[PDB]
Amino acid sequence: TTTATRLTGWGRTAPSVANVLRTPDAEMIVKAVARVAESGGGRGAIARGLGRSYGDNAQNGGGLVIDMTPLNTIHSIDADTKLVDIDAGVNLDQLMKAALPFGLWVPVLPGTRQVTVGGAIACDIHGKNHHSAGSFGNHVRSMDLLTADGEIRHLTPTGEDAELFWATVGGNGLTGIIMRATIEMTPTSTAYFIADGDVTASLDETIALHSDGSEARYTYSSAWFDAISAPPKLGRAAVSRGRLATVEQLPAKLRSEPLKFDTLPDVFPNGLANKYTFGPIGELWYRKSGTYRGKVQNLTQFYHPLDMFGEWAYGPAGFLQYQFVIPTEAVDEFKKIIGVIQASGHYSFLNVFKLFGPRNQAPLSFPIPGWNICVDFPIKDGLGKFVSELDRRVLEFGGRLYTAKDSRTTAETFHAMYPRVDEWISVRRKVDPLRVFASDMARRLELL
Ligand SMILES: Cc1cc2nc3c(=O)[nH]c(=O)nc-3n(C[C@H](O)[C@H](O)[C@H](O)COP(=O)(O)OP(=O)(O)OC[C@H]3O[C@@H](n4cnc5c(N)ncnc54)[C@H](O)[C@@H]3O)c2cc1C
Ligand SMILES: O=C(O)c1nc2ccc(C(F)(F)F)cc2nc1NCc1ccc(C(F)(F)F)cc1
Ligand SMILES: C[C@H](CO)OC[C@@H](C)OC[C@@H](C)O
Repeated sequence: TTTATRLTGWGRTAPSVANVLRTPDAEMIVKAVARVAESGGGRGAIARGLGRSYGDNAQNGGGLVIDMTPLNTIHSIDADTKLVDIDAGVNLDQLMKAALPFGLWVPVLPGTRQVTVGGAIACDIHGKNHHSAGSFGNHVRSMDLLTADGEIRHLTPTGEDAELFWATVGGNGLTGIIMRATIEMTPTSTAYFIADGDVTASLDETIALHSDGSEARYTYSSAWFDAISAPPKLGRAAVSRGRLATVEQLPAKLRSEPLKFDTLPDVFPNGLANKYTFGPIGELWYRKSGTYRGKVQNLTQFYHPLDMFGEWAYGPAGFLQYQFVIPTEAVDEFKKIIGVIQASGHYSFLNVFKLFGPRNQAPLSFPIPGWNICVDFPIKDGLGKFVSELDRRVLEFGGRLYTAKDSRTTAETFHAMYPRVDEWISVRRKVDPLRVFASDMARRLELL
């Protein structure tokens, strides 16, 4: 069914009207692309997954949007080769659940499991294990791409079509529609983590902990940090680090089903704050609560600690998500940018801190080794012009923004942040001379 629909990214801003094709028939999808290609110039087409990108990369005002979520077959899982063969519309939660009984683990998980394989590839997503596992694109062994000429090209990371493979990774759907892919999974003997927790008192402590060599001992690592408090409390963090557990590390209670996968506003409607919360006893409690060694945790506990806070309303509309990475060596610059945020009069509570490891060969891939930050600002007067200033500082400090989080940076800024963009554009124009694939983001960021 083709239907005119008003679409936004997860941020609920920059809405646009598109014809949304929603069909489980792959032949039908090929036809829609064949059609647009024969128009000989229109507003093009773009794939859309579960719409978890905050910005405008999965919409196409006055053009076609192809919803890929019906194409959601897991074709095979093989424990011996560790390979999964899945439709692009398969989501990571579905995949995780299907693969666990084989002793296989999704090699890269984002902070939400409601993302499609196509969206994971097109945004080259990263997770808590980036420093040890790279991003999603690193684990794709092949994918089938529906190109503008209406052909399906079988792409591999090292084969004859390697250039197009690596332009599609992180390509935000602008090389064509990923129909199907083979992913190499991580072997695992349990669905649990062994975790170590640390709590730092300041930005300086947070940085030292990430720079002291301890990161090499954990496959998974991420932190919450304070973005509101004045120094020295600015940049103090709760750090969660771990690795997948082996069967013997589990307590007997859980050894029987090692691979099995199994809130607070309902218990405490008054809130969590008491008379002690912000004084010295509170500080002591938080420090001890966030400090531990060898704690066995399931996925929700280790990986989705946002889940227990239920209704606590800070992620829908009226918030601007901002994510950037600063190269590792630029520690002084990084610290400066954190100070700029604190003094801005814009207050973010939901803050992510993570040290990225080595980048991959995708020219538009977001992650580079360095200090990754997410912040979430309430929309209020002055914010648009302030984040523009942030863009300037991110750029001048060698860093970049993430397309999966952006709806408002300029083409000029984006291009300077991605010095391989011309290289990428040359590939896209080779594979899509007629701009059959197009999106609001493509036009805004001049990637069309
Ligand atoms: C709560 C939350 C937490 C998050 N945490 C993280 C995180 O930790 N790390 C991280 O990297 N990201 C994170 N994200 C961002 C998210 O992982 C990406 O935006 C991801 O691309 C969303 O997948 P999707 O299927 O919803 O794709 P959509 O947002 O629907 O589309 C995103 C892009 O993928 C393209 N696309 C989708 N399907 C296909 C296809 N079949 N072929 C070609 N192109 C396609 C679209 O054209 C678009 O350019 C988070 C998002 C949310 C809401
Ligand atoms: O909501 C999001 O967009 C989000 N983005 C993330 C980007 C990177 C990473 C990284 F890999 F680095 F750990 C994690 C991300 N997590 C996201 N959301 C889940 C989430 C956000 C904030 C918090 C915290 F504030 F710390 F409690 C806890 C969980
Ligand atoms: C951001 C990252 C989740 O991938 O870490 C959150 C952990 C440290 O929880 C922090 C608590 C206090 O909110």
